[PDB]
Amino acid sequence: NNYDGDTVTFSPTGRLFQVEYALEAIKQGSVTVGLRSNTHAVLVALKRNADELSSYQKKIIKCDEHMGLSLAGLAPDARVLSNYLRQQCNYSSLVFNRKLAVERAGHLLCDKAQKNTQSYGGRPYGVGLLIIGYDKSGAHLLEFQPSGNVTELYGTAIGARSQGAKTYLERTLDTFIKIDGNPDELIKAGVEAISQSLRDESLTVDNLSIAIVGKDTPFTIYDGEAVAKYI
Amino acid sequence: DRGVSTFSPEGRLFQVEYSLEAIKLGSTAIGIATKEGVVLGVEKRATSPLLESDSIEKIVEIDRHIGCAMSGLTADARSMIEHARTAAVTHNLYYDEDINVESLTQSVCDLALRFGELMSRPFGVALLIAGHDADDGYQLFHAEPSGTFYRYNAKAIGSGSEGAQAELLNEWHSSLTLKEAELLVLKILKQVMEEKLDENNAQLSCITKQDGFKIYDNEKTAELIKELKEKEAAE
Amino acid sequence: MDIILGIRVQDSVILASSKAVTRGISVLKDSDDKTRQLSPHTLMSFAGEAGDTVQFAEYIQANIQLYSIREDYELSPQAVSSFVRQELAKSIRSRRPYQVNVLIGGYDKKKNKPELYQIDYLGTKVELPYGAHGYSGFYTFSLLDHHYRPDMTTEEGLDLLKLCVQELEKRMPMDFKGVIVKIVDKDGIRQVDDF
Amino acid sequence: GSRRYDSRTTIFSPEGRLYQVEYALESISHAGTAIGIMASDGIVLAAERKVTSTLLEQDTSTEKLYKLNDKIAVAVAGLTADAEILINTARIHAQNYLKTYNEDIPVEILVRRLSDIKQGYTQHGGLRPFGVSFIYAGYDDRYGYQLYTSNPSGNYTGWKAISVGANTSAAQTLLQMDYKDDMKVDDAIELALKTLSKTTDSSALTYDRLEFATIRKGANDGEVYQKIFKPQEIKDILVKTGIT
Amino acid sequence: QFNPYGDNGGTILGIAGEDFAVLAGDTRNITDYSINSRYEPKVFDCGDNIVMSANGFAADGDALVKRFKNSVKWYHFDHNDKKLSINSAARNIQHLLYGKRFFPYYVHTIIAGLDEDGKGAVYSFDPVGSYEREQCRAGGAAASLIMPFLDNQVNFKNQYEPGTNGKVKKPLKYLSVEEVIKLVRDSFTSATERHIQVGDGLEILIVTKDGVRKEFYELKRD
Amino acid sequence: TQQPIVTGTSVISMKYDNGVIIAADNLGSYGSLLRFNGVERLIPVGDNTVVGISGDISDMQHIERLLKDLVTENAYDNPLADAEEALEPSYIFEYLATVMYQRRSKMNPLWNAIIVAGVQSNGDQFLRYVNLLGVTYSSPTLATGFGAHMANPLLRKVVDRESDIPKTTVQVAEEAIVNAMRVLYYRDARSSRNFSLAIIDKNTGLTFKKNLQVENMKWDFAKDIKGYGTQKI
Amino acid sequence: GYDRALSIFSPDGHIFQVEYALEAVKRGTCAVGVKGKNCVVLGCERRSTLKLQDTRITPSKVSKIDSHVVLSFSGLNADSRILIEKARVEAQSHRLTLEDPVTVEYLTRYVAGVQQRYTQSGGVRPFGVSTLIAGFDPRDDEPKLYQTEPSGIYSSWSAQTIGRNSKTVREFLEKNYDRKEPPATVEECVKLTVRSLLEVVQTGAKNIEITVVKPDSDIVALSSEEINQYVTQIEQEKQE
Amino acid sequence: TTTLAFKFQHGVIAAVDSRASAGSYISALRVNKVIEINPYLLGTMSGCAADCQYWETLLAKECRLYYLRNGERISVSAASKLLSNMMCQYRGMGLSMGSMICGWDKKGPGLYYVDEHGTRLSGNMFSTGSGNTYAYGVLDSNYKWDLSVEDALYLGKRSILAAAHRDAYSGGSVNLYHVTEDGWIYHGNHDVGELFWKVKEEEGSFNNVIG
Ligand SMILES: *[C@@]([C])([C][O])[C@](*)(=O)[C]([C]C1=[C][C]=[C][C]=[C]1)[N]C(=O)[C]([C]C1=[C][N]C2=C1[C]=[C][C]=[C]2)[N]C(=O)[C]([C])[N]C(=O)C1=C([C])C2=C([C]1)[C]=[C][C]=[C]2
Ligand SMILES: [Mg+2]
Repeated sequence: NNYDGDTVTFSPTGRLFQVEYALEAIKQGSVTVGLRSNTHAVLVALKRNADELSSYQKKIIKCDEHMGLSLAGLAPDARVLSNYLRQQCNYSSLVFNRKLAVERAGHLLCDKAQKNTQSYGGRPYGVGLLIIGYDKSGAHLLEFQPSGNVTELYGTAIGARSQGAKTYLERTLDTFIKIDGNPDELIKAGVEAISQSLRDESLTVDNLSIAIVGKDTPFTIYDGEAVAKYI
Repeated sequence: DRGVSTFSPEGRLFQVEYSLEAIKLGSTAIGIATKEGVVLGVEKRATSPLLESDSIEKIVEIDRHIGCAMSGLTADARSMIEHARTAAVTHNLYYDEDINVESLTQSVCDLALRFGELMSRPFGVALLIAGHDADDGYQLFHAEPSGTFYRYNAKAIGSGSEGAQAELLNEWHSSLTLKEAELLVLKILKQVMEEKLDENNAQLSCITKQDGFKIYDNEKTAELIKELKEKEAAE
Repeated sequence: MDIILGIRVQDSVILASSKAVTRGISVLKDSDDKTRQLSPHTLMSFAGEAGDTVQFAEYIQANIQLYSIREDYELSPQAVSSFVRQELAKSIRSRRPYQVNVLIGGYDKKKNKPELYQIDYLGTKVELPYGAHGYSGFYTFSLLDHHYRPDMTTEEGLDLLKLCVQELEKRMPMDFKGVIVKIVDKDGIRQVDDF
Repeated sequence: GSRRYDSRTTIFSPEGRLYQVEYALESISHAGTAIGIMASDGIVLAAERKVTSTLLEQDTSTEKLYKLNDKIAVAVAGLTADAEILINTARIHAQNYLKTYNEDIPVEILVRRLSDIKQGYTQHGGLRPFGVSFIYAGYDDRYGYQLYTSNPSGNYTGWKAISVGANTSAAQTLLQMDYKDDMKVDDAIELALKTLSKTTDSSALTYDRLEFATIRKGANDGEVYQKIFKPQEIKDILVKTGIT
Repeated sequence: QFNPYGDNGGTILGIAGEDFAVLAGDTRNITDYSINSRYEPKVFDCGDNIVMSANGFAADGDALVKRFKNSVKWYHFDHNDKKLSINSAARNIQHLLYGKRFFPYYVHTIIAGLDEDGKGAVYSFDPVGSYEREQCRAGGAAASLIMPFLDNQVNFKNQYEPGTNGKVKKPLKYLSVEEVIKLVRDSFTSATERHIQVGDGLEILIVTKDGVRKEFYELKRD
Repeated sequence: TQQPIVTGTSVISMKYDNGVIIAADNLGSYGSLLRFNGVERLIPVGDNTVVGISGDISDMQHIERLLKDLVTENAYDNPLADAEEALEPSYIFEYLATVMYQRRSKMNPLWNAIIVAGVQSNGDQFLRYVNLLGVTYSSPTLATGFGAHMANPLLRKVVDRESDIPKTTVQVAEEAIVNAMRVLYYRDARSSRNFSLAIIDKNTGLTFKKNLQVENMKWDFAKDIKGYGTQKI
Repeated sequence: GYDRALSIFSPDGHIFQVEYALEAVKRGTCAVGVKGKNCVVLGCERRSTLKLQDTRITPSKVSKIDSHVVLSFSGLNADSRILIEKARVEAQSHRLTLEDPVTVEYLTRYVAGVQQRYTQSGGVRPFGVSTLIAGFDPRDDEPKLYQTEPSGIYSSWSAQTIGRNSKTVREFLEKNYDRKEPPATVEECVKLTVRSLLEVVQTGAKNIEITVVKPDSDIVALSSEEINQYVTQIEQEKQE
Repeated sequence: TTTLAFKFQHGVIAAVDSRASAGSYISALRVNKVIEINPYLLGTMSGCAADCQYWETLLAKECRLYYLRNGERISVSAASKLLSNMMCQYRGMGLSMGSMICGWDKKGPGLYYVDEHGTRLSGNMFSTGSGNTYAYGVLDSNYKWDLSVEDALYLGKRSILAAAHRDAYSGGSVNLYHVTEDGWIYHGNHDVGELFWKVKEEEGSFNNVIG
């Protein structure tokens, strides 16, 4: 109200409204689902178009051979944050000959977003990210919020109508975690999960975007006729 | 007052949303992509008859294989064009090749959100970036001041945009020729323009693999306008 | 470059400047004009290290032309020479000094007098009836000391200048490929095409 | 953050005026009147000190008339402290020019420089403008005797006779009436004092409430002399012209 | 006084075929009269069917290769996984080298691959970035020993057709990969005999449309 | 640009079937003066890596602190700091190699020659060299300074190529290293009798041996040597 | 430094500071530009509220940027000096780096770029100035006349006017100026320029300034008497 | 190197050799010492190869941007000045670059000599490199404005040959260009070994050499 003019101002109840408004931009964004087993980790994203003449906005971005994310909210902010991850993954490789741990990647994102929530002049990031990766401690899935909060999960979903997919994953928890050494079945579970967030529209060939990473599988994105198999 | 980079309660940047309103007041620009080329056309909209209309430059060359049309506060586009031309030629310096249309667009869109309290405000102009490369063929992009860019088969921006976009919805198909696209841009421009369309108050251009980016002469466009009138009177 | 001469007579200033330009052991050009017009009634000849000479001259030219447009007025030869001196004095204590020696020949329209200023690369300015840079003065100043009068005509100034060039051509080891001669008077700057 | 407290000194009104410049001019209108009159053989500068005291040391005091160099002087109307900042800058510019070209600075060039500094404070920096209006009296060998004025907007103009400060509307009308082109310095001195005597808000115009100066070619042969009048000399010229 | 440069010896060799290319180099690493390693890889697969070697001062060579590999990674990120052509890589490497024009990478660099028409390509650089496409190039310590042999046996220089006596040249018939590998192995065996910094091992990287293949051969260890 | 003041001499090392061995004497020389006799130049990092350093001691102590700080930093927000995400020999080396090459590129080098010996997560032996120029190389045997000239020839008789590594036991490898250290004591004027030796094995882990001495020395033949040519008495 | 964003978008998509800068131009004295077949003329209003002015030394309304290009303006006088200076510096900078004088189009594009920069830079306000830039390109006999404004947009004009009551004089020019046949001579071009100002000026005495620019750096300013003769001839024809 | 370039009735001829050296060692038999900046602009190269390639390739970037901004090709005079200005920034830093900027623009054919000192000279004939003295000998005694395209091309070719023969650091092959108002025209790569013997027989020159 009077305390939402900038990010440097707490409300009387200890709330940061600019951060909450940035969180609102994520809810307006298209749905994206993340889930993992012990061997693989999968991203599934519903892409959004402007109209029938327009292309479908890309949702998934590769950060390294072993790491990448899906976005929901302001796409340019995801480009900045993913670029930062690309640099950090790369700094780890060039200096330490070491693949960046997914947990450490989350810590770096948290700290980057935080600086924008405590200083005058700037603004919070207006995007949520789902980071997947395979490192020395196996498969991982992270959820990033622009408040700074990063959370490691078995599965999750962000964007509009994401609650439906999140409930499905909460039921299926015991099943999809056990899908080891079977990429296609893990993707099926992700496609079935994101389907719980659909209304009116259904999953078409240029609508669906899928990404996977695993034990002997580099981070690869599947679009177009490559995902027709899963429709 | 209030921050320039402030979020609204709905999760939108006030200034970006306000710049979009400025773009709605601008003159109409249309782009249509085909397998034979991409056509770019604009409404000039001279404020007075004494204004020499040929000096109105709302279609611009970025590289031999990339063209650009603008709508909104057109003065803001000059620095964007300068950056685009520099990026395009710099990539040719570093890699001895043409730059991808998407990559060029992405370079332009990176400037968009570099504002705060860097420039003091977002750009008040939208761009239609059309071009060709060997990887993805003929392409048309719509670059906004939000930093977002969508690829389009056909797109209209400016004051008559939603009316033109609805018309482009029905008319566009994947087997359009270049000649058919040219007439289609002229047709829709004539529909949304206040004044009567002619070769002096409307301009055409295209990008083909063979000849590259070309702005059309007033004599060449005049014939296409005459060809349009006759085919509309044919039924 | 090599030789630049100057002489102030009754009603004009005459500047003579060699035409040669040498790279390595080869004379690349024998028609080079080592001069720039700073204003309609002010001419500057130059000589020094390769590249620096033209860059400095053009930089001075630009500054005087900027002054002329801003004030709609031509600076006096004295004012221009003082501006040039300060730039060279500023330059000598720079990281990389501009190694350029100049003569400034100008006709002051206010006083109705010709004026010749000699300035070396250190910023050493002197007003003279006749001047030179480098070794040129070693050969020519004895002739000028003998023959020079202040009431000389332009034609007598050119004849005394021809004698100076002949002496240079006789006793200098280097071939400087003759000189381009220019005259600065009340009517402006003109080149003597036959010398 | 800090934005909350920013007055925004460098913005246009809806009518296309600069708020702070307009308000600075309002300040200046309450300052003691200064008058400049240009004649064929010299320039007069006359100015009124503001409500003085008997205990003010006048002979060592200077609030109105300042020397920029040997050829150029100024009369001040507004904040004296602001004026001294600008005066010292102008004094430096004149010396920079003299060092560079070995010639005294032309009057207009000095005036343009000071006016450009004032302009900058209205377009950028977010600072308040200088609440000062100058009358420049000077001489050079291009245009001869010259009068100029500058104000907080940074706009300057040339004049034959001009006033700044209080009651300029009334003062300008009186000058416009009695001024003639073939006028001489001794006549201009009289006009300046007579104008002040009629426009002044004080009961009577006396020597202790005035600062006076002339720029004359009345120096031995082709050269220019600046004369800042002393208290006794202002008293004598007041008797001579028949005001006291 | 500190000398930032050193000399790690070695020699490299690139040959372009009709539809293939080879880049070879010995595996010996040295300082002065001592051997650091008998097997220290010097030729690298940089991705996108490109192989590269920067020979001279190893520290500078490793830095350059590391940076170029990094340039390839970022080319993919920035330009939608587009394949970096051999001509585009060459120009990129020019700028890497000239960026240190006043404190040079002390290496002679060579890259090999296939051009956009599928033909074999070799590019050769100097330490400050000057480059060009070539058919044949030896670089490093024994470069002066090997290059004339290649002028003779690859481009048939000073070779004429018998009977004509110097009137008709030997025609420039193309070489197979089997024939090229022979000339490479004989080039290094010869260089190993007469150059003290050459020896221990030979590693060859062959580039075809099918990918990058490696072949290793022993050399004299004295 | 500097000059080295207090210096340590050779560091020597080799691979064997199940791991790596590294050794270096305990001397800190001040030119020809044998100034400091209790200097440790092998520095363990965790339980899988030993960094051996020769050259300028002040720069060695600086590097020692960088490694100590590296271990601290790795543990931050790292629940697997003593397991999967522990520091590997390859990580430690690449870090040092990056630092060395950066410092030489600023014309202000760490005046050292460094050998990183260790065993990786997968059991693989790690042995790589780096120095003040940023030059790096790997070999079945590695040695710095005088060790390169005198130790390597002896160690290469045991492991001449890669295929000799599985055939070499820890007893044979340690024996060769200890003999090499004796030879260096005979012939290097900036060496000491006292040295340290470290073994990193994939089965038995890190064994760090301090206060070792060169023994079984041959000097008796000196008594017979008289004069420099013609002298008999 | 002072970084405050003064020029910003409003909800309806307007930048008020740029629009209020146009209001400052509306207040300024009228300036007019007319290009003939072989010349361009720049007319300027002088408000007669200021008498006792020294016209010798008072800043003239038309300013030479180079020997072949001129610039007149309407709006804040102090602001115009900053643009003029920058323009003059760029003109010499172009001659120095490219060895050709600026084209009129290039100079316009630069001045317009400066104005634009001051609409999206922090801590600065827009120039309250619109300019008319006229001249002839080097070795070209085609007349050039351009207009700029605070927003930074520019365009070429057959004839144009700016400043107070510019709406009226533009109305006059739109009906009087024929494109198919422009003022063939200097006289016809000046006459049309004076006529256009006489719709607005008041008295035709010292209130009208005229500057004629011809090809090959031939620029001259008309005197009071020369202009007064045009004023006399126009009204004598009007009495009919 | 040896390079040359001269103006004549029918445009400008540009001729260069193709050798590259590293001490006494001939490091390259066939390097391209001419750059095709645009269809109407050429640049010759002499000095440090890297410097020549980097700065003239950068000149082409800057000349292309000129066309995009102005919608017109850059003049030879302006192009030469941009290059000479690049040299003045790295003034004294140790660059080594000697070049001729050849082309055709609105003033007709143009030719400018530019070197690392920031020197910029206009003229009808130039020759740079270790063998420029040999080339100048032939050029000066045979040059005319009234040369035919065929005779001019041969003069440039023969002049390089003269230098390739005597200068130890010049040779390999000759690259010819002819600049017209429709653009430059490449006139091939000519091996000096073969050209020498051919010229010897047909011309009767090089009598002292045995063949
Ligand atoms: C003469 C042929 C040499 O005297 C001419 O000046 C050439 C010009 C030239 C221009 C472009 C490309 C190649 C050559 N110059 C050289 O050959 C220079 C001469 C030179 C050596 N050191 C030096 C020189 C000049 C000035 C200062 C110092 N040669 C080089 O620059 C050397 C370093 N070039 C190479 O070694 C190159 C190699 C190897 C190589 C090149 C150049 C190009 C392509 C592949 C390989
Ligand atoms: Mg050998």
